[PDB]
Amino acid sequence: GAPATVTEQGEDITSKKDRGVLKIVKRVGNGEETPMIGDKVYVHYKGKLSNGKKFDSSHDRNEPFVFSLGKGQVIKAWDIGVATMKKGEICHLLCKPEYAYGSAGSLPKIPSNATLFFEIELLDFKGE
Repeated sequence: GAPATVTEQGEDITSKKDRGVLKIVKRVGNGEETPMIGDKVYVHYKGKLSNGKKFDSSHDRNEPFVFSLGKGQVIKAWDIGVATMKKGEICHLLCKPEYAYGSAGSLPKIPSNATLFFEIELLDFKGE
């Protein structure tokens, strides 16, 4: 399935090149510009655990997730991954725990030491 495919066929987008965040571009977005640090970014997403459970989805909530890029308001994999996206892009990210919730996990949804899969669509980005 898609998690296996990005595990086996994804590109390492980390600065350390430690394969902690792998990416596949599923739909090419618009132009060449990616957001900048501090931009308000709007995304749709779904997240799955490595046991197949869907732990989160903005689509199911009927509202996007909104955060300021590069500020640690989301897991490290999202700060790094969304920073690579163009407006309108859809990507898959495969995130080792060191770029996600680590040994702590995040109750009730996410166990300790969890590798996570996301599908993310960058809807918009704007400076404030």
